[PDB]
Order: sequence, then structure tokens, then C-alpha cells
Amino acid sequence: AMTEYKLVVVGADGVGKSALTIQLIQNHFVDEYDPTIEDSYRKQVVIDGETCLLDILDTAGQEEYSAMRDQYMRTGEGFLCVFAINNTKSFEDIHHYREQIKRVKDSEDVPMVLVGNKCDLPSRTVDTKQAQDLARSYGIPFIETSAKTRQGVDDAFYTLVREIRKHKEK
Ligand SMILES: C#Cc1c(F)ccc2cc(O)cc(-c3ncc4c(N5CCC[C@@](C)(O)C5)nc(OC[C@@]56CCCN5CC(=C(F)F)C6)nc4c3F)c12
Ligand SMILES: Nc1nc2c(ncn2[C@@H]2O[C@H](COP(=O)(O)OP(=O)(O)O)[C@@H](O)[C@H]2O)c(=O)[nH]1
Ligand SMILES: [Mg+2]
Repeated sequence: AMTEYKLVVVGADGVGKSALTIQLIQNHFVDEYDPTIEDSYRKQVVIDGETCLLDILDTAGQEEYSAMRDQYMRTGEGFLCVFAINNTKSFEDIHHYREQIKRVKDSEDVPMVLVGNKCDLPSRTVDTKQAQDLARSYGIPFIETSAKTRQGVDDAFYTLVREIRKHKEK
């Protein structure tokens, strides 16, 4: 049987969560994917010769807390925490997303990757030092992505899978 990995993509509206997920699954860049659609997508990919079936939750919608949303997020094995390099507020928000993951996982050691998306854009307000300092504080990898050019997309998802394996057997 394939090995299943439950991945969850989190961050502010507009950072590129859907664009990154669609690049991974469909190998194209979507300009305008409905900002309100939250769904789980499946990708079969071989990583270090293991056939993986990724279950990727592309988050969306309102800021709502419930036992049922808590429990859904608790089943996540690994999280991509995405901000956009031209969105200071999305970066500032990362501490909150990590706090919510740590709360439902009741752990400081949750497989996570910090993803700085939209690296193709010229209007950079979050410098790489800010990103690297935050990831080092959390003890997690940082990787710059462009969903537009596809730079870093495979790297972000494969690295998260490897972080999950390092944490737990699969
Ligand atoms: C996301 C998320 C999330 C986790 F990563 C882990 C466990 C969670 C448990 C929960 O019950 C709920 C969530 C969750 N759901 C939605 C969430 C959501 N919305 C609106 C912005 C776009 C969206 C896709 O992130 C959905 N937004 C926020 O925080 C939004 C901010 C901005 C305005 C004030 N909020 C707090 C904040 C800071 F910086 F203090 C960021 N968190 C969510 C959340 F924790 C969990
Ligand atoms: N230039 C550029 N635009 C992007 C990138 N990723 C997403 N976008 C655009 O930013 C907007 C929001 O992306 P979306 O994936 O809908 O964000 P989400 O709200 O986090 O799902 C869309 O117009 C995307 O085309 C990227 O890496 N570079
Ligand atoms: Mg989206």
C-alpha cells in the first residue's frame, strides 16, 4: 500500500495557499482560485522511493474555532505555514498559526515548514533574514517559493514529508 501523509496549508488570505497546492497537483499557476474554497486534495508522488499519497488541506474561510475544527487540524501530520514576501501582515500572522497548531497538537515539536511565497515579485517587505530568524527560533525549515514560476514548490512539500518521517514512523 502507499503511505498516506496528511498535510495542512495555513496562512492569511491571498498568500498563495491554493496556488501552491494547485501547482503541486496540476503543474499550472491559477491567477484567481475562489478565495473561499477550503478542500482536501490527493497527490501520489514517489519521495525517496516511497509511493506517497498526500492528503493536502488547502485552508480557507473565516476565523472560527470549534472542537470539530480543532480535531480536524489535530489529524494534520505536517503544516506548511505560508506568508507572502510582499505581505508584512501575513508574516506577522505566522506566530498565531504556529500557536494554534501547537495548541491542538499540544507540542512544540510539530512537523512544519515556513514558506515565503511570491518570491517572483519585486515589492518585498519581508526580508529573508526576518524569515530565517523566525524559522530558526521555531526549529523548522524555511524555503522561498513562487507558485507563479513553480520555484521551491516541490521542495516545500517534499521537505514537509521528510519532517513528518523524522518525527514519527510512516
Ligand atoms: C488556520 C488554522 C488553524 C491551525 F493552523 C491549527 C488549529 C486550528 C484550530 C482551529 O479551531 C481553527 C484554525 C483556524 N482557522 C482559521 C483561521 C483564520 N482564517 C481567516 C484567515 C484565512 C484563514 C484561511 O486562515 C482562515 N484566521 C486565523 O487568524 C487570523 C488572524 C488575523 C485576524 C486575527 N487573527 C489572529 C491572528 C493573529 F495574528 F493574532 C491572525 N486563524 C485561523 C485558525 F487559527 C486552526
Ligand atoms: N506573483 C505571484 N502571485 C501569486 C503567487 N501565489 C499566488 N499568487 C496570486 O495571489 C493571489 C492569491 O493566491 P491564492 O492562491 O488565491 O491565495 P490563498 O488565499 O492563500 O489561497 C492570486 O491572485 C494568485 O494568482 C506567486 O508565487 N507569485
Ligand atoms: Mg485559497
